[PDB]
Amino acid sequence: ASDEYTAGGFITCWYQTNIVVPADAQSSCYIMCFVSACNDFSVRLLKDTPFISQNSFFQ
Amino acid sequence: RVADTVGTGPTNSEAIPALTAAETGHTSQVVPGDTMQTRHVKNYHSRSESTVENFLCRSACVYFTEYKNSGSKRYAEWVVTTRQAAQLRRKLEFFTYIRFDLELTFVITSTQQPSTTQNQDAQILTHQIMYVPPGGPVPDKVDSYVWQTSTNPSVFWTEGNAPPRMSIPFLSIGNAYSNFYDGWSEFSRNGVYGINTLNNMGTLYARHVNTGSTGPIKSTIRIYFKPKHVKAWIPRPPRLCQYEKAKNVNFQPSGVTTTRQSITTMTN
Amino acid sequence: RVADTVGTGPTNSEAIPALTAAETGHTSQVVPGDTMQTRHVKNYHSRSESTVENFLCRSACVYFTEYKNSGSKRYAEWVVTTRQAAQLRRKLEFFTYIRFDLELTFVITSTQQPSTTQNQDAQILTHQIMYVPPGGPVPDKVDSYVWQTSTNPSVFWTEGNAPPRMSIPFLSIGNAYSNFYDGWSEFSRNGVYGINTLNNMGTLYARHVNTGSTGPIKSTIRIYFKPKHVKAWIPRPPRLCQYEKAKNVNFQPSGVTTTRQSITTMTN
Amino acid sequence: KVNSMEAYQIPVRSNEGSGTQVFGFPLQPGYSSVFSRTLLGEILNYYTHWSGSIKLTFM
Amino acid sequence: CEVPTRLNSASLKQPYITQNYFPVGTVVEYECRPGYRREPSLSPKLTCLQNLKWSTAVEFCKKKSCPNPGEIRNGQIDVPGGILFGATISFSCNTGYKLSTSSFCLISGSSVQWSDPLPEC
Amino acid sequence: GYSDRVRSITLGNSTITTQECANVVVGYGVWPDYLKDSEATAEDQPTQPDVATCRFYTLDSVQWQKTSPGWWWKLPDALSNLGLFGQNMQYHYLGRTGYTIHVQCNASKFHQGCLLVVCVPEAEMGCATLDNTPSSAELLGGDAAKEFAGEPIASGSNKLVQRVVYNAGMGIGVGNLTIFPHQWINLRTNNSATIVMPYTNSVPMDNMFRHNNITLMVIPFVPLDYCPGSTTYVPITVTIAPMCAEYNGLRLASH
Amino acid sequence: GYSDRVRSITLGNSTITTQECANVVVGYGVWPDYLKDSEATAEDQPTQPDVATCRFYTLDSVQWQKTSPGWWWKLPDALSNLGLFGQNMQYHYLGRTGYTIHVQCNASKFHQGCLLVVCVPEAEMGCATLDNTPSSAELLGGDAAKEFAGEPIASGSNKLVQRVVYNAGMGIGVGNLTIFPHQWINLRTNNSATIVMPYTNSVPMDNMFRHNNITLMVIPFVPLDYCPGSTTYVPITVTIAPMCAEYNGLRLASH
Amino acid sequence: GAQVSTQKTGAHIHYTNINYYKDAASNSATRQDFAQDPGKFTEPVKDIMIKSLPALN
Amino acid sequence: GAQVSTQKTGAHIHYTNINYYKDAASNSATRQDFAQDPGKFTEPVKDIMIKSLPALN
Ligand SMILES: CCCCCCCCCCCCCCCC(=O)O
Ligand SMILES: CCCCCCCCCCCCCCCC(=O)O
Repeated sequence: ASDEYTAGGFITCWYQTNIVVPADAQSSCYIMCFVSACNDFSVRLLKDTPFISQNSFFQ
Repeated sequence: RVADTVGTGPTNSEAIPALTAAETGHTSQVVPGDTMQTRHVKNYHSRSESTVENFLCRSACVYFTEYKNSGSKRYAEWVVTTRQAAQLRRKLEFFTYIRFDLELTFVITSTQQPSTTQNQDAQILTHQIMYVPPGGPVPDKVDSYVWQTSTNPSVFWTEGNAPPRMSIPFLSIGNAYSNFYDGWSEFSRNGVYGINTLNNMGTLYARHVNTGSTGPIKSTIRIYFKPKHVKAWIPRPPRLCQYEKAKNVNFQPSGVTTTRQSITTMTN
Repeated sequence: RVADTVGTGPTNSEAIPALTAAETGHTSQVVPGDTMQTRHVKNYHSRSESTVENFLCRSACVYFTEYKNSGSKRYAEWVVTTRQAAQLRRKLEFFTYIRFDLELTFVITSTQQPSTTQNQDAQILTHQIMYVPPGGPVPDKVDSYVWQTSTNPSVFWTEGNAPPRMSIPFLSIGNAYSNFYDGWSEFSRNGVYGINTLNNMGTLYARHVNTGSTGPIKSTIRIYFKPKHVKAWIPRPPRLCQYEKAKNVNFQPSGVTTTRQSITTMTN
Repeated sequence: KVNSMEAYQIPVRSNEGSGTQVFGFPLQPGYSSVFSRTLLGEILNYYTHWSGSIKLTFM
Repeated sequence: CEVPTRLNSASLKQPYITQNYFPVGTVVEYECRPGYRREPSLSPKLTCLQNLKWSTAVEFCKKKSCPNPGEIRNGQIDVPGGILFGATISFSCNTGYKLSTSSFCLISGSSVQWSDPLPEC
Repeated sequence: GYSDRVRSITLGNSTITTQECANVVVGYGVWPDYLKDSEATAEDQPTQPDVATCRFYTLDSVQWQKTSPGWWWKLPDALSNLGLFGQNMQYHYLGRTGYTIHVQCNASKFHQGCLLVVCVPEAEMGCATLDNTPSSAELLGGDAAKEFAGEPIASGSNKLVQRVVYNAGMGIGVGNLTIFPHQWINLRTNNSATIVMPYTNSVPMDNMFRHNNITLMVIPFVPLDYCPGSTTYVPITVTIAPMCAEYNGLRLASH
Repeated sequence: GYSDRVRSITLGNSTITTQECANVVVGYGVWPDYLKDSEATAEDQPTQPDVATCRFYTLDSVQWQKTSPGWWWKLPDALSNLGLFGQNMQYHYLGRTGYTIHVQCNASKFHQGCLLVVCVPEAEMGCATLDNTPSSAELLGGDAAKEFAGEPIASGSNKLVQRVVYNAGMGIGVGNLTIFPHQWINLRTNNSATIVMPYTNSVPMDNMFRHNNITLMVIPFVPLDYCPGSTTYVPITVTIAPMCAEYNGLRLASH
Repeated sequence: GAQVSTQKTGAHIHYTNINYYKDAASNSATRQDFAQDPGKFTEPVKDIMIKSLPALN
Repeated sequence: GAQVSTQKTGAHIHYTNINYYKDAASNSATRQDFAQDPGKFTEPVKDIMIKSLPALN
C-alpha cells in the first residue's frame, strides 16, 4: 500500500541522441515495456484484493 | 530459501547480458549484478507463504440462506457451486485445472421475529443439514420421508455448541476440476454452453428438527469452504472486470487500468 | 543463582576499594566485605522473576469498544496500537527496540438495553471479529461483501463459550519494533513527526452475525495482549510524567519527586 | 487511452532537440496505477509486504 | 427490480430519479455529483438482471484535486489529509514572526478551490 | 558454419522453411506424445494414421490494415472440414492430438508493426447481453477467421459475443495473456512465429466436435504503418499441423 | 556464438551498450591503475571513493550541421561541477585519475559523414593577437562545448583563442593528430567510438583546477550529408567516466 | 506411530503429528512443500539461450 | 518426540512438553532463560579498572 516511510524512487527515460530516420520511412515509432519479478523476489502477508467487489450473491 | 546476490566489479567485455530479443518470448534471466557493481549479501528470505496451498488454504463464505420454524419457507436448499461469491471464485480462477480436497464448515444463527404472541418461552433448537447427491429423492416438504438419511449423509447440530465441520474428498468424474470449459452439452454444438455443463455437485438442504417456541424464529446457515491438498495446472490472468452471473463468464467491458494526468506523472 | 557473600577480616593495607572516580561513569563493583568485616553465608536467592520475559509476559487490556444489534453503530473498528492504555505502554517503554511474538485474547459481553418492546425471547448471539491488513477493503457497512474473509483472517465466537485466543508472529518490516522514533515521514523533515510515522498495523472490526432478539442489545469487546518470546535492546528511564496522547510523547511538566519537610526528615 | 491498445504504446518520434523526457513513473508495483493490473501487481495486491528486484524489458 | 444502488461518488441521471417501475433488462445511467470527476475506464450504467437484481456497481467518479497550496513566506503549511476535495490545510508561522490559520478545499463553481487565502507573516 | 535465424520443419509430406525466425516455443516444456497404457481409460484399440493427419494445413489469409483489432481461431474447429483430419475426427467419438502453430507475415525494412501470437487453453468467451449465452456461429468460425472489435458491442436481446480487444472477450487483460505460450512478430526482427503445443485437458481423450481445447489469438499491439509508395496490402497466413493424433470409438459419420 | 560489433561497459552504477562498435583503444597500451608506494611523493593517506567518482557522466549534446567545424572539451574542467567527482576535486589539493571517453552519434543508412575523435595530452592553445595570452573563459568551457572556427579569428587588442580548425588552435596539422590515441566514427560503419586513457603527466599528482591534463577533440573530416526527406537534426553525445581516482590534501572548499 | 518434523522458525524446534482417521482426506494441510521450477513458464523455448551471448546471431 | 525438563522448585521434579502446531510462534513462553551480562551498562569503559587500585593515577 501507499506509505511514505517505505518510499521506492522514480524511473525515467530520456532521449540520449535523436531518432535517425531515412527518407520514405515513418519518423514516429512506439516502444513497449514488460515487467517481471527477479529471483530474489518475495512477498509476506495474505490479504484480500481491493479490486474484487459484489453487491449481492450472483445468479 | 531465496537466491543470495553475488558481488561483481567493473567490466569492459563483449558479453551483452542486458541486450536480448523478447520476440522469442523467453524471459531474460538477468540479475542486478550484470548491469552494475554489487556487494555479496546472504538472503534469508523465504517463499513459504507464496505456495499454492498457503494461497488457497483459507475458509471463505460461499453462500448463506434463511429458513423459519413457521409460515411457508420451512426448509432451505442450495445447489452446490463455488461461483456464488466473488473472492474465492477469483482466487480459484487463477488456474485452469485444480484438484483439491474440501473442508466444509457450517455456521447457524437464529433470530426472534416481531409478532404478538404472548408468553414466549422457547427451547433449544436442533438443526439438520442433509446433502442429496444428484439423482436422489429431493425433499418436497419439511416432514418428507427422505429426511431418514439412510444412505444420504446428514449432520445434526444443537444451538450453543461448536460449529459443525466435515472433510469431503476430491469428488469428480474427471482427473481434475475445471474452472473453465469451452464447449456445449450436446455434440451438435447447441444447448448449455460454458462451465455450467460440467457442474453436477447435487443439492444441500437444511431444516429445524423442532418448532422450539410458539413464536416465530428465523434461522440462517452460512457455508464455508477451505481447500486443502491443492494441486493446480495452467495459470491464467486475473479477472479485470466485475462478475455478473454464476453460470457464465459474461461481463461488461472495462478499461485496462486507471487514468493519470500525463505520461510523466509520479502521482495517481 | 545470586552471588554468595565472602568472609573477610581487618585490614591495614594500601588498597582503597571505596575511593573511586565516578567522572569515568564506571559503576563501582564493591561488595560489603570491602568496607567492613563480613561472615560467609551461601545465598540461595534467584533472579528468575526479573528476566525480560517474566516481566512483560502477562495479559493486559489495551482497548475495549461497544457495538449494538440495531440503530446506527452496528459494527466496531479499532486501529491497532499498544499506546491506548497506560500500564502496558509504560512497561514496554523501558526499552528502545523490542522484538516479541503476540498472544491475542478477546472477551465479549452483551447487555440488554432499556426499551418498551414486549415479548422479548432472545437467542444465542454469535460474533465475528475480522482483521484487515493495511491496503485491504475496509467494511463500509455491516452487511458488506468484505465479511467473506477469504484471504483475511476471521474468528467466530458463540456467547457462553471460552474466550477466543490466537497467536500472532513478529510482524514488522524492520528487524525489531520501535517504541521511539526521532524522525519525519517525509525526507524534507516535514509532515508527521514521531512514532506515528512507523505505525502501520492495520484495522480490526467486529459485528453481530445475527440480531438475536426484537429488543436492543449492546455488546462490548475487550482486547488483551500478552507478549511472548521477548528480546529487547537499549534500556531507557521510566515515564515520570503522565501520558496525554497516543500518537505522540507530548506531556505536561512535573517535579522530579515529592517534597518533604527538610533535608534531615526520616518521614514523608 | 485506457479504453484501447494505445495504453501500451510509448510514442517516441524524431524532434529538433535533445535531452527531452519520454516517460517517468514511481516504483510502486502494488499502489501505482501503472503496475497495479500487471501480473506482478495482481499478485502483489493479495499480500502486504514485498521485497526484491524488478526487471523492465523495453522492446 | 427496486431502486438502483446508492453510490457516494455518483448520482442517478435524470429522469431515472423520477421513476419507480423498472422491468427486466432496463439500463440506468449515473453522473458525477459535485465536485467528483468521471473515471474514463469505468462506465456508469447498471442493468436489471433476470433475478430482479441490479448489476455490480463500483464508484464511477473520484474526488477532484484542489490546486497546490503554494509556499507561504516565513510560514509552514501542514497537510495532514492531502489536497483532495474536503481536505483542510493549516497555516503556521516561524519563531520571530506574527501571523488565516486554516483553509478548506471546497467546491466553488465548476471546480474546487481553497477557502481562506494565504495569510501574511 | 551455422546461423540460428534459419529453421526447417518437416511433417508428413510437408515442409516449412524460415530465414528470419526467433526461437521455437515448446508448450509448457512438454513435447507432444501418445497416450500411455497406465493413463488410458478407453479399452478398444486406437487408430493412428500418423502421415495424412500429421501434416501442415494452410488456412486462409487475412489482410492486416492500419486499424485491425485482431483475429482468433478455434483449432479443433478450424481443421474440422480440412483433409483426412476432418474425416477421422468426424467418424470417431474420442480424439487426442497436439497442435503446432506457425503464423507468417511478410514486409519490408520500411514497414513497422508488432503482433502477439498466443495459444489460450479453454478460452471461454462472453455475450453482449449479460443474460443469455453466445451462439455457436458467433463463437466458432470455420474455414474463416473471427475478428475482434475496437469498440464495445451493444447489449440488446442478442446472442452476439462481446468482441472488445482490450478484454479479449474473456473480460481479462490482453497484456497478462503472455502467461500462455506465446511469441511476437516484430516486423523489424522476425517474419514468422512458431509455437508447439501438447495435448492439455483434464481428461485423457475428448470429443473434438463439442469441446474446443485451445484457441489461437493474433493481436496487433502496435499498428501497421508505412509511408506512401510502399505496399499497402500485407497479409497474415496461419499453418497448423496436428501431432501424435489418435482416435477411438468408430461410429456413423457426424455432420 | 559471438559477434565483435557488440560491447558493454560497466562502471559504478552505470552501464553502456553498443551494437555497432569498432574495437576499444587503450591509451598507450597502458590500463589505468592506482599509485604505487615506490612512486609516490605525498605522505598523507589518500581517499578512494571508487563508486560515485568512477561512474559514467553524460555531458550535453551538440548538433552536427552540414557546416560544423568541430568541438573540444577539457576533461578536468568538464566534470568539475558534476557529481561527487566535482565535490572531491574541489575540497582536495592533489588529484590523480584516468579518463575513459565514449562519444556516440546516431544516423541511418542514407546519411554520410566521418568524425575524428582524439585525446590530446597538454593541448596548449594560442591567441588571435600574437602579443598577450588567451582568457580562461575562451579556453575553458564548462557544462558546454567550445567550437572551432572555419575562418581565421581577427587579431586586435583581444584575448580570444585562435580557433582555426586546420591548425587545431595549436598551429600544427589536424591530419598528424592521429599520433594521439584516437578513433573514427564513419556513419556507414560505427555508431560510437570508445577510448581508455591512463593518467599521463610528468609529476605523480596534480591540482585538478589550475592544470588540464588531456583535451577531447571531435572534428568532422567529411561533412554530414543527406537527401531531402531524411532527418535534419543529428546530435553528438559524450559520456566520460573517471577511473582509479585518488585525492590528497583535504582543505577548505575552493570555488 | 507418530511423525516428528521441524517447525517454521526465523533464520539468523520440532513438532509431533498423529493421524486418527483412516481416509487420508481428513489429514491436515500440506503447508511445507517448498519446491519450484519456473523453467516451464520462463524460458519455454526449444534451443537454449545463454545469457551473455546475443539472442539472435 | 517429547521434551523432559526440570521445574522451578525451592532450594535447601521434571515436566514433559510436546509441540502440537507447526509454526514455532505458537509454543509456550520461554520462562527459564537465566543469563546475565551487566558489563555493557556497568563498566563500559575502554581501559580496565581494578577495584583496589586508584581510579585516576
Ligand atoms: C453432511 C453434509 C455434507 C455436505 C457435502 C457437500 C459436498 C460439496 C462438494 C463440493 C466439491 C467442490 C465443487 C467444485 C466445483 C467445480 O469447481 O467444478
Ligand atoms: C482473527 C483476528 C486476528 C487479529 C490480528 C491482530 C494483529 C495485531 C498485531 C499487533 C502487533 C504488535 C504491534 C506493535 C506496534 C509497535 O510497537 O510498533
